[PDB]
Amino acid sequence: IYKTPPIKDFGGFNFSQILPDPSKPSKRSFIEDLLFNKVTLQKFNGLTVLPPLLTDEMIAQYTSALLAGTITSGWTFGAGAALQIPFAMQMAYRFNGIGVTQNVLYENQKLIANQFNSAIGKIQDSLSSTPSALGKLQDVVNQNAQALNTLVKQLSSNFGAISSVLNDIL
Amino acid sequence: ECVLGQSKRVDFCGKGYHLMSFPQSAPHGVVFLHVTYVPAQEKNFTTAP
Amino acid sequence: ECVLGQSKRVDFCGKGYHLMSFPQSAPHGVVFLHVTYVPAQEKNFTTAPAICHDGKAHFPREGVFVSNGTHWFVTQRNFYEPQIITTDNTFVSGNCDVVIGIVNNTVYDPLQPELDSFKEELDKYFKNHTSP
Amino acid sequence: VVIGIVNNTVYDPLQPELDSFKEELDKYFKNHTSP
Amino acid sequence: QSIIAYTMSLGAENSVAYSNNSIAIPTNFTISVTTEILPVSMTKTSVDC
Ligand SMILES: *[C@@H]1O[C@H](CO)[C@@H](O[C@@H]2O[C@H](CO)[C@@H](O[C@H]3O[C@H](CO)[C@@H](O)[C@H](O)[C@@H]3O)[C@H](O)[C@H]2NC(C)=O)[C@H](O)[C@H]1NC(C)=O
Ligand SMILES: *[C@@H]1O[C@H](CO)[C@@H](O[C@@H]2O[C@H](CO)[C@@H](O[C@H]3O[C@H](CO)[C@@H](O)[C@H](O)[C@@H]3O)[C@H](O)[C@H]2NC(C)=O)[C@H](O)[C@H]1NC(C)=O
Ligand SMILES: *[C@@H]1O[C@H](CO)[C@@H](O[C@@H]2O[C@H](CO)[C@@H](O[C@H]3O[C@H](CO)[C@@H](O)[C@H](O)[C@@H]3O)[C@H](O)[C@H]2NC(C)=O)[C@H](O)[C@H]1NC(C)=O
Ligand SMILES: *[C@@H]1O[C@H](CO[C@@H]2O[C@@H](C)[C@@H](O)[C@@H](O)[C@@H]2O)[C@@H](O[C@@H]2O[C@H](CO)[C@@H](O)[C@H](O)[C@H]2NC(C)=O)[C@H](O)[C@H]1NC(C)=O
Ligand SMILES: *[C@@H]1O[C@H](CO[C@@H]2O[C@@H](C)[C@@H](O)[C@@H](O)[C@@H]2O)[C@@H](O[C@@H]2O[C@H](CO)[C@@H](O)[C@H](O)[C@H]2NC(C)=O)[C@H](O)[C@H]1NC(C)=O
Ligand SMILES: *[C@@H]1O[C@H](CO)[C@@H](O[C@@H]2O[C@H](CO)[C@@H](O)[C@H](O)[C@H]2NC(C)=O)[C@H](O)[C@H]1NC(C)=O
Ligand SMILES: *[C@@H]1O[C@H](CO)[C@@H](O[C@@H]2O[C@H](CO)[C@@H](O)[C@H](O)[C@H]2NC(C)=O)[C@H](O)[C@H]1NC(C)=O
Ligand SMILES: *[C@@H]1O[C@H](CO)[C@@H](O)[C@H](O)[C@H]1NC(C)=O
Ligand SMILES: *[C@@H]1O[C@H](CO)[C@@H](O)[C@H](O)[C@H]1NC(C)=O
Ligand SMILES: *[C@@H]1O[C@H](CO)[C@@H](O)[C@H](O)[C@H]1NC(C)=O
Ligand SMILES: *[C@@H]1O[C@H](CO)[C@@H](O)[C@H](O)[C@H]1NC(C)=O
Repeated sequence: IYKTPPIKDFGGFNFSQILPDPSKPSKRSFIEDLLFNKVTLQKFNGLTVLPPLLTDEMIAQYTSALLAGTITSGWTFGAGAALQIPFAMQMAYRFNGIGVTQNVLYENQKLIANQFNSAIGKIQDSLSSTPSALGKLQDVVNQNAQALNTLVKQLSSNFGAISSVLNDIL
Repeated sequence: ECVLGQSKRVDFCGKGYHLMSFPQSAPHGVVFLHVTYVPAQEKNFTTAP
Repeated sequence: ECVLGQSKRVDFCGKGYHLMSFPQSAPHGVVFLHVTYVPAQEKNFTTAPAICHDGKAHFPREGVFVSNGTHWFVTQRNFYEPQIITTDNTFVSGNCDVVIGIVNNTVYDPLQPELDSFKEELDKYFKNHTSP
Repeated sequence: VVIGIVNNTVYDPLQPELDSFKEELDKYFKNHTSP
Repeated sequence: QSIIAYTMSLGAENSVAYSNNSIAIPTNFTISVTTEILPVSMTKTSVDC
């Protein structure tokens, strides 16, 4: 589990929305606080819900390591021993994977810097404005609740008996 | 495949030329932020084989 | 894919850089033997984004510039193999007034040593021609 | 054999690397005439 | 020897030292083999009603 250095001199980029915010009681960043607010979510008849093994705070600690490693080390930490490379050369390698020569980045370092930062800001606005952005997750939670709720409703059905109350017929 | 590294499969990790991705936690899910290169305005020319 | 060829999808055929695999049978199943190549012990160095020599920004054709604190060279990305800075290993692109964080080094080209030998060879021939 | 081919001059970077030397050598030969 | 309960450890903590002019280039390597197991079939069975 890697952790980011305190310094944030990442060549004009800021990863503020994705880097964890220490201020919150849980070490969550700006973006995934929006998501946790968007979603909408023991019983009498045996129906119990068991807690997950990984507590919700534990997962957010993993994603920091997956994110801290990829912003300072490249692809090495996934396939070997972690090695450090400055972020300015991290982008240069990616362009070689596109087929464009590496000189273009160092020639226009400001333009890519501004476009990346501006693009990240839009995601926060786009997610937080339209309510249908999270339809896929919202389908899972609603589907589970509906089926389970119908099961309880079934106890009131007569099934062709005289009364749906078990003690009443007895 | 395209968080620990770069993907050459087309459309598999976001439309356009791919650079990297960033994971973010979610309730009962995961959300990806694909940073994809996309060519801008073009210009016509004359070519020879 | 993993067996009949070489794989590029990271962490699909073995954990690490993949070479091949050798399948083996099993009762109601199959078992693979992935052969993975992984780098051993490392060593920290001094790096640069480019080199400017005569006003122009230079860039390695493949790899990265590297220094141990005294001299600059170019090596491959995944194995320390020191090499003298050659233009055949380093193309040129425009001037060096925009590269943020640029550093300084002289640029060598294997063209000069060929010319250096002939230039010195030509010097002695003209000296001989003065005798008559 | 190739279809669609057109004609165009081709630059050779190593040629001026030797043309300049041959130019400078030819100047030396002219210089060598004076003594 | 007895039975104990505790909070699980997310792994061995390890920090990395980022800088803007530092690089690390390996000087050696090892070739390790890792196994992988996958089911491919089950025992077929037929039943007369
Ligand atoms: C960083 O890498 C440099 C490039 O290899 C290296 O410079 C080289 O250092 C070696 C010694 O380690 C020299 O080797 C020669 O040393 C003396 C010098 O007279 C000779 O008598 C020996 O026979 C041997 O040939 C190289 O000459 C030298 N190269 C250059 C271009 O200077 C640095 O020493 C390295 N620095 C560290 C801290 O490792
Ligand atoms: C890498 O080496 C380059 C050449 O040695 C060097 O460029 C030179 O920089 C000096 C000082 O930075 C300039 O000297 C002039 O500097 C200012 C103008 O910027 C004047 O006020 C001074 O009086 C002095 O005349 C040289 O003109 C300049 N040479 C060229 C060809 O540009 C780089 O600065 C070096 N880079 C690094 C990172 O060290
Ligand atoms: C690129 O340069 C080529 C050489 O300079 C040139 O080829 C020349 O083309 C002319 C035009 O046909 C030929 O002239 C002769 O053509 C036929 C044989 O092809 C003869 O029967 C005619 O009487 C006439 O004399 C040249 O012989 C020919 N030269 C060579 C060396 O092939 C190309 O045409 C140029 N490319 C383009 C696109 O024009
Ligand atoms: C590059 O040019 C093409 C068309 O080629 C041109 O055709 C003539 C007009 C003449 O000027 C030729 O010398 C040129 O090579 C453009 O395609 C046209 O696009 C417009 C809309 O932008 C459309 O109305 C036309 O129908 C298109 N042409 C055809 C033949 O369908 C192309 O857009 C030009 N490149 C850019 C970036 O605009
Ligand atoms: C390579 O170096 C880094 C740090 O650079 C060091 O900076 C100076 C102190 C000087 O001694 C340089 O020559 C060094 O290279 C190492 O990161 C440090 O590692 C030690 C344990 O080895 C750790 O205690 C420190 O906290 C680390 N630094 C920071 C800022 O956290 C790195 O380990 C070196 N590479 C290898 C393979 O050991
Ligand atoms: C990194 O970039 C981000 C976004 O481009 C900056 O975030 C805002 O910065 C201003 C200036 O102080 C604050 O008033 C805003 O509150 C910040 N946004 C949010 C959502 O808090 C950030 O300041 C930049 N950091 C640096 C060091 O330049
Ligand atoms: C790279 O590592 C291998 C082992 O992983 C080294 O091989 C060993 O070298 C030592 C020398 O001290 C021998 O005692 C061992 O017997 C060797 N192992 C085997 C399996 O032969 C190798 O020397 C290293 N090479 C470099 C350049 O670091
Ligand atoms: C690296 O960062 C330090 C301070 O964060 C700065 O002084 C130095 O100039 C930076 N390196 C380069 C090459 O800009
Ligand atoms: C000059 O060249 C001739 C052969 O071309 C040789 O015999 C003679 O020794 C040379 N002169 C000197 C001073 O070496
Ligand atoms: C391209 O096509 C046109 C007609 O479609 C034809 O006249 C021309 O010769 C072709 N180009 C070449 C190089 O043959
Ligand atoms: C011409 O040749 C002489 C040697 O005889 C040399 O000293 C001089 O420098 C040469 N001229 C030039 C312009 O180099």
